Amino acid sequence: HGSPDVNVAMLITPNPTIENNGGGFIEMQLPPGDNIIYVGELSHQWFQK
Amino acid sequence: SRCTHLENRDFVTGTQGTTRVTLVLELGGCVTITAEGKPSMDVWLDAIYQENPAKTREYCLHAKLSDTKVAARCPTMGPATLAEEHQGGTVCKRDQSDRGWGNHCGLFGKGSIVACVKAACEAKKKATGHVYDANKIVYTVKVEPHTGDYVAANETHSGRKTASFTISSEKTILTMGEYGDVSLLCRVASGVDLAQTVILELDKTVEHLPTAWQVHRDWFNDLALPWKHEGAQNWNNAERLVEFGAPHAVKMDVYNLGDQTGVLLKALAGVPVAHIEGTKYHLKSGHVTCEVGLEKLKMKGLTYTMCDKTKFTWKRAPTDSGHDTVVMEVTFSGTKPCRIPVRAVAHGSPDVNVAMLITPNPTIENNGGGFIEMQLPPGDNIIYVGELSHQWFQK
Amino acid sequence: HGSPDVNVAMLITPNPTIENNGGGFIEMQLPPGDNIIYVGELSHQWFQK
Repeated sequence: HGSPDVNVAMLITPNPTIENNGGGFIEMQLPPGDNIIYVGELSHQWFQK
Repeated sequence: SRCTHLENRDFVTGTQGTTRVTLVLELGGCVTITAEGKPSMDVWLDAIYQENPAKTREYCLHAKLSDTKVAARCPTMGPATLAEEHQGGTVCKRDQSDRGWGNHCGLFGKGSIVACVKAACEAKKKATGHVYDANKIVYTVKVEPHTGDYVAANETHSGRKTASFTISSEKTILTMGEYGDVSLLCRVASGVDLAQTVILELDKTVEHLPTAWQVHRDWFNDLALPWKHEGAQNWNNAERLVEFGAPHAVKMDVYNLGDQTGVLLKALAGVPVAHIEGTKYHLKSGHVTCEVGLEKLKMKGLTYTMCDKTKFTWKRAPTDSGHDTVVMEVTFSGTKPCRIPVRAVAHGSPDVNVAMLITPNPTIENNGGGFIEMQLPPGDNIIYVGELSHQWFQK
Repeated sequence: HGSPDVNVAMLITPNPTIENNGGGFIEMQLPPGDNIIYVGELSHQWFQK
């Protein structure tokens, strides 16, 4: 929250993709505090910890 | 936004992770809640009242006296008596008058005399007290989403919702139109203690007076006026408004102390007013703490394209809100719906956006949008709504 | 009031029942303070003391 330029997401799921019959589940780690998760233009507030 | 209508306004802000917010709402106040990724909300305690509270005593402010009767006996004839001396609803005084041949007695001496009057109360001259039951008192809370539409105080915002709370029903879930659901947990037990409160009512139909007062129970119970229970036929201590003159021969005058309303009103100056609306007895001052759940709220218009930067004009130029924020309203002549490209820069630094928006994701809908409230740093700034600009000196 | 999970009613009337031609009167003891009495979904506020 406040620094829209720095990506702070550490992905556990490798190269997330939407296959013809799968994909979509993502697991990631975020730093403590208020963050906003973006999947393209889709967004979600997230307070970590 | 409703909160912009009053001077008493607070701003509550939830940061990253903040999903719940605890507020202390006060009658006459208003709270603007803002939170990252959530549409902003205006919340306020609107009323505190109880319908048909229990009545304690009724007091009489102006006695209506009638049917004065006097009985007198000569010095050797024994006690004077009247049937009224034993009836309720009469005030009597027994005394002795000087008698002799001049007023037809055989002896010159003291003779028994008794005078009585029927005592009632003038129509609409009562002062009645009412007491609250914490279990029946209702607290009304209103919520209004920030929709980018400005509505004046005499107008009704279509998105405003109302929630009522009693001690036995502390939680409500409200559906804020397309913004999602908001949960409200307000605890009436956290409200005003009413043990020593009495709502005093005179004649609520009098035009140049408040309809009620909030007074202390001990003061009310000590009023030196005739009193009775609602429903009772007669008054206790009616003698408090009646005086008897010294007797002379076979007569004794009865005096009425007049209307005590003026006397009471002097005592009531400086006492807080209350209000009665039909059967509802309202407090005009009070507070309650609520917990607001924001997790189910969603913003509107995030996937619209940006509005054409060339089609904005000012309907209401930027103006000081009185809450250290700037309010304004734009008109858009392009195709709707779309996101409004708003920003502001400090004079001399065109690269840094310094605008902190109160209004969430400003958009021009097919039939709304355009009102924006923001905060700017002190000094000279320039507000931009696309290519539309406006100078603004903050402070 | 505030603890909907704990039953605080101490019944004087044993196994209250509605018979074909009787039942319905109940006498109970409650702890001091604000309580809510429930007879199924029927409820009633009760301040004890």
